[PDB]
Amino acid sequence: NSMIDKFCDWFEGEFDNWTQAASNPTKWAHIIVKHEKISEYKYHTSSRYSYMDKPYREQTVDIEYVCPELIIVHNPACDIIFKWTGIYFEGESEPDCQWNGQPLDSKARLYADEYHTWDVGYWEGSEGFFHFKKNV
Amino acid sequence: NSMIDKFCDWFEGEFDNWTQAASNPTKWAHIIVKHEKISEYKYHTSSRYSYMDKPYREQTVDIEYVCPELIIVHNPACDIIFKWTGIYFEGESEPDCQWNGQPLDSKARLYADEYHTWDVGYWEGSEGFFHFKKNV
Ligand SMILES: [Mg+2]
Ligand SMILES: [Mg+2]
Repeated sequence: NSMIDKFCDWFEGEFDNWTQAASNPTKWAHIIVKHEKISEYKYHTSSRYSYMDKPYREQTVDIEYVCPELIIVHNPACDIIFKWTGIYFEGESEPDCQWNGQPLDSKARLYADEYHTWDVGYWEGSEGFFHFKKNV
Repeated sequence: NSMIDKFCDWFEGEFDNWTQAASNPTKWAHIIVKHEKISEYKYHTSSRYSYMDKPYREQTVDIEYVCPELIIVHNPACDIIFKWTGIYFEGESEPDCQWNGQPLDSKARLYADEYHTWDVGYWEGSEGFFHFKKNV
C-alpha cells in the first residue's frame, strides 16, 4: 500500500544485535547494519563490527518491485528476493548469489523494527541467524 | 560485431600500471585492476595496491547493451556509460555516481590492451589518469 514503499520504510535505518551478542559474546559478534537512503529506492548498505568505523561488508542496492508479490534488493553480485508473508518480508538469495568468488546462500527476514539475516558460504559455512534490532 | 562481446573481450583480464608507477613512484601508486568474469556479461571488479592481497575497491558489475551506441558497466552505486569512438571505448559516470556517500566523477578509456581510469571525489579530489596495461 504500496508494498515497495512499506518495504523501504522498514528497510531504512540502523540496526544492531546487542542483545544477541551480549547474551553469548563468544558466539556472536556485535555488528551494526546500516541501510542508508541515497535516493528513492536506492540504499547504501553496510555491516561493521561495532568497535570499527570501517565496514567489512559494503555495497549499494536498488530496490525493485516485481508485480504482484515481489521486492528485489538488487545488486549484480547477489539479488535478494523478498515476498510479503502477511506478517513480514521473507527474503532469499537468487541462485547465482556470490560474494567475492564464493557461492553464497542468503536469507533475510524484515520486520517493522527488526532485521534477521542468515548467510552461508560454500567453504566458510555459517554461524546461523543474526538478530538485528532497529535503532530508534 | 557484436559490440558488447568486443567490449567484454577487452574489459576482461588483469591490468597494472607498473610503467606509470615506476616512472614517478612518489606520485603514482602501483595498482592492479582485475576484471574477473563470473558469468556472461557479469564481472567482479577490484583494485589493489600490488603488495596487498586485499583490494581497497571492489564490486560486481553487469554489462548491459543499450542500442545502438552504448555499453553500460552497471552497479547501483555508479553506472559507467561507454561509447565506441572508432578506436576505443570512452566511458563516463552517470550523474548520480557515488562511492560511499561522496559524489564521484569517473572517466575511463578501454583499449584492446590498456585501460585508463580517472576518478574524482567531491572532497578528496584526484591524482589524474591511471594508465593500466593489460597483462598477458
Ligand atoms: Mg543479476
Ligand atoms: Mg542506477
